[PDB]
Amino acid sequence: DEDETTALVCDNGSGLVKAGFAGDDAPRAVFPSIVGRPRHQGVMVGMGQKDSYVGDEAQSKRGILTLKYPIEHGIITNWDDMEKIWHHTFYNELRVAPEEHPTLLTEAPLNPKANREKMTQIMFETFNVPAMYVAIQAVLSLYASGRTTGIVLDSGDGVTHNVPIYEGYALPHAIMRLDLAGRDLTDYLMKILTERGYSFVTTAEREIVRDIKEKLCYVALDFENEMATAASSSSLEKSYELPDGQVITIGNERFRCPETLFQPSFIGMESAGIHETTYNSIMKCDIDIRKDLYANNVMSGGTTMYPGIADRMQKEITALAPSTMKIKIIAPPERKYSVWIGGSILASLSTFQQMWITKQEYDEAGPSIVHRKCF
Amino acid sequence: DEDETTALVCDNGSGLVKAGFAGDDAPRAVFPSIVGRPRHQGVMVGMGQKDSYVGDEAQSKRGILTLKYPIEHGIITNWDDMEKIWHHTFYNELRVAPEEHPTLLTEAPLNPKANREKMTQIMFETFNVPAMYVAIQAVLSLYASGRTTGIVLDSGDGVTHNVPIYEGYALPHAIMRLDLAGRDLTDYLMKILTERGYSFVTTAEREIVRDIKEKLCYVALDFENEMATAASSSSLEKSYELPDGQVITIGNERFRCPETLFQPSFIGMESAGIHETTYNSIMKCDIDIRKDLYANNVMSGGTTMYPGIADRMQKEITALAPSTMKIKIIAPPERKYSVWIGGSILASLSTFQQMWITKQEYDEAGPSIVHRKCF
Amino acid sequence: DEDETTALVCDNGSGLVKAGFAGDDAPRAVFPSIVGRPRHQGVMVGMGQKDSYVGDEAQSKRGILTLKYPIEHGIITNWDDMEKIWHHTFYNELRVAPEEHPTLLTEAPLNPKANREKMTQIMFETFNVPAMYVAIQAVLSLYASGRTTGIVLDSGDGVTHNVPIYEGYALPHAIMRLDLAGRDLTDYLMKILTERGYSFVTTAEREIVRDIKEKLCYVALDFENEMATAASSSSLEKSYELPDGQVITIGNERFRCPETLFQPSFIGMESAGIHETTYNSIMKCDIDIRKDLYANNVMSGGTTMYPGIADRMQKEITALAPSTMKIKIIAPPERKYSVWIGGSILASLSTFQQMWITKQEYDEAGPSIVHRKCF
Amino acid sequence: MDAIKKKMQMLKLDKENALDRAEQAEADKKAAEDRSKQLEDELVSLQKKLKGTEDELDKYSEALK
Amino acid sequence: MDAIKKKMQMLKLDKENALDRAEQAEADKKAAEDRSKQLEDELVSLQKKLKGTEDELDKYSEALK
Ligand SMILES: Nc1ncnc2c1ncn2[C@@H]1O[C@H](COP(=O)(O)OP(=O)(O)O)[C@@H](O)[C@H]1O
Ligand SMILES: Nc1ncnc2c1ncn2[C@@H]1O[C@H](COP(=O)(O)OP(=O)(O)O)[C@@H](O)[C@H]1O
Ligand SMILES: Nc1ncnc2c1ncn2[C@@H]1O[C@H](COP(=O)(O)OP(=O)(O)O)[C@@H](O)[C@H]1O
Ligand SMILES: [Mg+2]
Ligand SMILES: [Mg+2]
Ligand SMILES: [Mg+2]
Repeated sequence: DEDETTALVCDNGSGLVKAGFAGDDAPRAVFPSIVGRPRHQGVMVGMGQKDSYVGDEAQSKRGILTLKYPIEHGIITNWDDMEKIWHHTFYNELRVAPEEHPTLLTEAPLNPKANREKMTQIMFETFNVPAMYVAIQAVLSLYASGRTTGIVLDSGDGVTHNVPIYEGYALPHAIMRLDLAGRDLTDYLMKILTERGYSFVTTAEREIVRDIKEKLCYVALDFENEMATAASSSSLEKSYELPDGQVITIGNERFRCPETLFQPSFIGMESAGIHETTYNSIMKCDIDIRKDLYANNVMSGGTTMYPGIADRMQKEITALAPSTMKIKIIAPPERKYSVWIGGSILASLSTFQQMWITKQEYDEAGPSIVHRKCF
Repeated sequence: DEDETTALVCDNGSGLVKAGFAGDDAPRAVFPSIVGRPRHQGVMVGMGQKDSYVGDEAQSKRGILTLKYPIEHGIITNWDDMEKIWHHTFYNELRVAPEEHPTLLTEAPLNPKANREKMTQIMFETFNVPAMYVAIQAVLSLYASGRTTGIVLDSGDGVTHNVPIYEGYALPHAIMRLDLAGRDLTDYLMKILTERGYSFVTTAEREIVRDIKEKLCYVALDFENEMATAASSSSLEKSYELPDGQVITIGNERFRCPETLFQPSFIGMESAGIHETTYNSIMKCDIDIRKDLYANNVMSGGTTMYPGIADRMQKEITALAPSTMKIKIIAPPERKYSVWIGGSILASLSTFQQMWITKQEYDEAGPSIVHRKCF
Repeated sequence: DEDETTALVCDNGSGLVKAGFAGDDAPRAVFPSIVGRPRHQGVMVGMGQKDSYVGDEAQSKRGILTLKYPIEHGIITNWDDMEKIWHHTFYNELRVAPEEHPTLLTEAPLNPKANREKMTQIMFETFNVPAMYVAIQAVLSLYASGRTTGIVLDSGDGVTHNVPIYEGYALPHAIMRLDLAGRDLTDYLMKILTERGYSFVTTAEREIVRDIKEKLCYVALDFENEMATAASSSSLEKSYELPDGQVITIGNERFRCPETLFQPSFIGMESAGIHETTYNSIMKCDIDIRKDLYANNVMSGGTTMYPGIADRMQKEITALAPSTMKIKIIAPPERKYSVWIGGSILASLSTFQQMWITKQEYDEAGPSIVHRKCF
Repeated sequence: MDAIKKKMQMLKLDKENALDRAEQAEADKKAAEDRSKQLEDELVSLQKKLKGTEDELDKYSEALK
Repeated sequence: MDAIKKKMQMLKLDKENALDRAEQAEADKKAAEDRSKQLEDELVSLQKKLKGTEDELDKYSEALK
């Protein structure tokens, strides 16, 4: 722990938890949001026999544990799970006590306010944090980009959000949430791999196939033409070496998996591709600034490490929108940490401690005070 | 052979093959999908000395043959085995030539597309069927029920599939396959009987114990209470007369065997009971029709001849789902033939020959034509 | 007897009984599980005229006694035989009274639950052991290896068991028992020696030929090529000096006897070689950890003193499984005592006396308490 | 008899050869993490340059538009 | 002699143990050349990005002029 009473910066992103100290450039403890529980009961002795397993421990013990998600698309299952994982993060991973450091947290867009009220109340009772602040990840990604104008595409693991912000002001009237995310990607890839001869249901293979998505997946420039040329495609077809050692070969599926977000009709969504969701979002607001929105679009999330989103994005928007002004996307490398960086940025300036949510305000007005203290 | 050129109707169900002519009420040649091969080499002469043994011949010659499964959970081992068994079915059992009769086949749900392309290609080259059509067994069981709304639980011998169909429309987004089936049932019963003092490994005893499952097995209304009262249970304990003549007595195991599908944690599955798989399947789709799904659930498969699935099904779904609307299951007697009946139904109407898969279409576009001709 | 009340550690392995005190490195009284009885009736006087003969006494008196096996492949013939042999072990061989020492016993994998209930009840009534614990020999061999990950091949004298355990958790769903063991080896060797001109039926020659298996037997690297070169093989052919003094010469049979476990079709088993049984066992469980199972396989049993199992094991598994990761077997010398060593290990720690099966628990709940006290 | 003597020699020699092989393999291991660390060093430096280049390019392009 | 049996056993087994630690080290060494390969790939791609950066900078430069 630093000698100074600097604040805690924790991004509880929908899919990854990244925690550390204020003034740091990158979060120190970063772990996926999976939680493992003993698949069977206790009869043995001498070691183990522990209920909750979180972090890399559960990653190593994936096979023996039922792998469960305490949060999915924002919905909260069991607050005890968050209690334990926050205990682990603060003491076993961050080696910090929350008594002496206020916490800045980031929440999923439209994370529920009622959800806010319960989580804040359990937090304040269970923990002894001196002060509090929670913010939407959209403005955090904006801060990471450091440009007040643009539309943020937050692609988490449970929801994809499109949020327009012009000159550093939020536009909730033109903000939308789409239920397509990593979960859907894994599902669709699971069914295609089932049609390829490999049919698995458990979560270990879920992580294997999301790793495959991280490594080999394409974003098709032209879809049906690329499957037409991918009929044989000995060179274009790509293989992976699974940890057991078998060589699993995939061809068109590499660019037929992310295409589900672009073409939701593959597995039955009324909503069109996410580019349509950015398009409608843009036109809902006044006409004039729309061009700037076209030229200032930002994309954020862990998924963004994949190739192909930028070219597809620009081409389709130019197809939909007039091609007079030039559209260009901006995306700094390793932007999944960017939100946490913005949290540090919030703690950088000396005005931030004017609106810390202190203990006594919550003791006076209950959780309801946040309704007036954040917004 | 009938004077008319009526079509062939063949259900290659995962566990049983049921073949016959169109317009018939029940399949004529019905045999299990086991295949026997000579356990040793040839030195004798005067009789036998034949490689492949299929059907009742192998059933009578179970002891002398290594009993192998050409298909398990949909996966295909050796196409030559299907070639021989189809030869046997068509000529030795159906006494029909496939030259003059188009074939309607049923396939296991979500079978590999590569599997379909290879099986169709070997079929068309090896055989001389004039025309083709293959369909999922789910809609076949639906046709047997004759009601366009409902969720089909297909319990084969390799996989159990839950498929929702509303107003005669498939919902692949809410369709799931579970690796629990007859094989698992036999395995679990094998280990329990091993704990009862009788330890066998060979397939003859596999068939004996599945026969025991057909005859004596219960589905426990309350599990731990019924083993508690089954401690002694002289009346409740039930016996079987094995063909060798020994009397083998089983008590709680009768209802502790099918319970494993409901309670997969007994032998270690992350997935919960099949009722949970029907529940999740239901909620994945829009809320409103879910009530109809509750009231229109159908179950199909040879296993369904056992008692206890209906009461357990309804009680647990009512426990999980609100108990306002009344849930009732429908299951016609001898429903394992029902799929084949639906095949006959398909050949009943005069529109079915509009989309026969003829030889020349396959000769033009290869196997790939089925990708556009069935779906 | 030690001044301290330390526990008894007894491995009743299927083929050998090894008993001693806790805290000791090796069992003190080790004897084969053969039991001799008077072949004829009593007319003489002055000496002998005793019914049961056990241990080295029966080994010396093999010729005069009908040699019978109180246990074969786990099945129990007569509990009186175990009563007498345990009396002999405790008082004539261990010189210990079971009144003042709790007993840790090891049982054959997947032994009958009824067998456990009857043996425990007769034990508790006949003997006055203060406390009890019985465990599967699989985890005992695991403890001897001291590594929580691996698949145990327990090759006893009645059954060969394959049991996978990952990170110190049992996997009964992937555990199998094969009826091939020492008995089969002796039988097959008996018939081959009959074809060599020497035809014996009695048990003395059974022990002679198992001694031959201990001394001279090979595990063929390539089978038919080695009989082809063993046609003459003056150097490769090996001889033994039988205690009567005749020189008995054996050639290819040295490596044609253990091969039968690998090639069961020689004497008619549907199950393939034990390497196939380890292979299927591995794939039954999740894909990912399978590589670790490949790299962490352990073999245990008295048979393991023979050469050739390791090389054959690795080569065939590498042939069956992809050869990316390196497979290596571990087998400490004199591992037939290893189980008993693990028993001592169990008594080493101070938590073991938390779950001793005391007399009063059995008096309260009968034998049924073990159903809740061990598992 | 004498063959067992040769055995003493060959077994010890093979053991020492294995020891030397293990030591050399470990040394090469350590050297390989050394080279990995230096490669990481220049990669990080060049990335830190790349970030500012990206920022200046975006602002310059906006000014051009 | 039995003592001879045990002697050869401990010596040969320690020999195999030493060789096996050699090859496990060699496996770590292989994973180290692997890590080095990915790091060099990333460095080369970053160099390409930087050169394209400078080219874009120049082009937009006299575009602005
Ligand atoms: N290094 C990486 N490369 C590619 N994809 C990644 C990487 N790390 C994480 N992801 C993907 O990002 C997803 C998690 O998104 P996350 O960054 O938590 O969203 P948010 O920005 O809302 O917190 C995971 O499902 C994973 O598939
Ligand atoms: N008369 C019967 N009574 C009870 N169970 C049966 C009967 N006939 C078959 N079965 C069971 O049905 C299983 C085969 O299922 P099957 O009907 O082939 O599935 P599908 O409907 O997918 O073809 C067998 O494993 C067998 O145990
Ligand atoms: N010193 C030895 N060398 C070779 N084989 C042996 C030796 N001692 C015992 N065996 C074999 O081991 C078998 C007994 O196996 P056992 O160790 O009792 O199995 P378990 O490990 O299940 O107790 C006997 O049939 C015998 O052939
Ligand atoms: Mg995100
Ligand atoms: Mg079925
Ligand atoms: Mg053994």
